[PDB]
Amino acid sequence: VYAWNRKRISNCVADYSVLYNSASFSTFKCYGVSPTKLNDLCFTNVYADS
Amino acid sequence: ALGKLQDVVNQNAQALNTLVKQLSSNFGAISSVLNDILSRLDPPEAEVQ
Amino acid sequence: PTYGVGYQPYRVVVLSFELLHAPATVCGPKKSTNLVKNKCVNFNFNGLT
Repeated sequence: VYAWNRKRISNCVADYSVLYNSASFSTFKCYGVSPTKLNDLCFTNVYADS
Repeated sequence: ALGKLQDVVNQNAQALNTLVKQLSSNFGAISSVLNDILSRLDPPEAEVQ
Repeated sequence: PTYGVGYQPYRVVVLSFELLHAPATVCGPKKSTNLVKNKCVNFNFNGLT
């Protein structure tokens, strides 16, 4: 957690609903955008801090 | 000499321009664009903004 | 594995969208349609509704 990995995601098509219905995510808190809308949006960059 | 009438013109125009420019204010919302709010949020969350 | 439920490891992934839409490069599937000109249309230009 102190050295969290950041991956920059760009130049691709993201199936957010696919990932959403993939496993048992105990928390899927989306702030500022609803998950079901994530397929209708284009983002400049996605940062996946893991 | 016609500063009186012109000032009236420049006051109506200024009021209208301020009214137009107040459409680009968040007022605390996530965005000042209703279309962006609607396309980003499901209705129960969107209404709040 | 015998630790408490609230003390077990959770794998957290935080997706941070840089929402600018101007050089928009990540997108949903959203199969495109053909362009329609000179006609009142509901457009979805690159996420800009």
